[PDB]
Amino acid sequence: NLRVLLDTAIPPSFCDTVSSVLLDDFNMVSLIRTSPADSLATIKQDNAEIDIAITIDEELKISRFNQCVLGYTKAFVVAHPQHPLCNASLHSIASLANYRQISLGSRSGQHSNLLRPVSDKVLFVENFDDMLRLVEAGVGWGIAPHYFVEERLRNGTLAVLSELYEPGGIDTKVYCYYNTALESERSFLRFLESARQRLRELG
Amino acid sequence: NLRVLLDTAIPPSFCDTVSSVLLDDFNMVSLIRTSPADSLATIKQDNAEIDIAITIDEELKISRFNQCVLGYTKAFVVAHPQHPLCNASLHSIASLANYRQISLGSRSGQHSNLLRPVSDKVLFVENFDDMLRLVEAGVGWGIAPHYFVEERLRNGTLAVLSELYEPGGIDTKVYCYYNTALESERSFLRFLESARQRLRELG
Repeated sequence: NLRVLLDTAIPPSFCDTVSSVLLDDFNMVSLIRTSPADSLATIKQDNAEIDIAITIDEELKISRFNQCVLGYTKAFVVAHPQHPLCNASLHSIASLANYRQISLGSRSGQHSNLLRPVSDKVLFVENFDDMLRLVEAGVGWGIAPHYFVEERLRNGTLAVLSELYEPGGIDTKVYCYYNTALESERSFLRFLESARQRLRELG
Repeated sequence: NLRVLLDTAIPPSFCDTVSSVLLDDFNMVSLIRTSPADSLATIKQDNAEIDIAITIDEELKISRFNQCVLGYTKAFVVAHPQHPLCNASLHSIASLANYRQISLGSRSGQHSNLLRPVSDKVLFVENFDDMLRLVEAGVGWGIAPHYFVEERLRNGTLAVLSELYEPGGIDTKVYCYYNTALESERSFLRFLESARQRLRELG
């Protein structure tokens, strides 16, 4: 009934929050997961009937939907600890556009500026697990959500190459594309203000 | 000698910081101001010889420059207190793309997705002062940096229409496009880490 989509860069905390809050005013809620490189294509397929989509991907105006922001999440470009581009860093951040990158692929073979790769050439994968399996072998470097790569980082399996580009991790807004019918529904504003208020408790 | 460009959305605090820190390792520093809708075009004109550019505008790869992020700044969509789209808000955020907008114009008549207007039609101006003079008359709504519009807000001259889109103000990364020669110059990394460290003291 209420069909909500949540991309894969959305940390499970952010998902738990969304879900629990929907659960206040909603009676049937379906929670679809998706790659961030297919979220926006998916909601566009009218037959998919997505009422709400929670994604890091950005596009100006989608047809039937409006956009706002729920919060912020972080991501790191990572690599194998003995990747050439480790440590040595100033010039290295430029050299990413040479070294090979493991990118998230889309069914529409298409990519926003936000998720377009930064280097030719690239190896595409469908999901973060496959990104990092590769990236753990030395096969490329990737961009990955904080949570997907926290553990591995502490355990020294992976290094971060992103600190000079943006110390602390790469920030990105988490967006809510919501079917326009929902604008001016009390349940939806309740969810919005609720989920939001709570996502500030995380940080 | 060191020619640094700073757009007009960069709060004067952020500028003071940049300037003072450059002043540590630099002996001649020229500080050029620019609209955020001309920063990137300007650095591209090879004859302008901009070594560093501090701007909110985003572009993937400029030719001779690299990109990183220095911090974050905030902006609000504002209007006259009795603008139609005041108060009443859920549906209203959608209706911006109808109501008339006062946008920042570019010499190249061209605009990034970041600064493209969101509604046809629009009135262009060259600068924030002219934006708000207009917007204070009821002539349109605009998007404006926090600092440019703080005072007016407290004084009730202007209302914010942006809170449901993103509570607290609209976040945007402040970017440093820096001539590639500067990568691996000690003075430049000193500045980077310095300016950066200090911009966290603001918030």
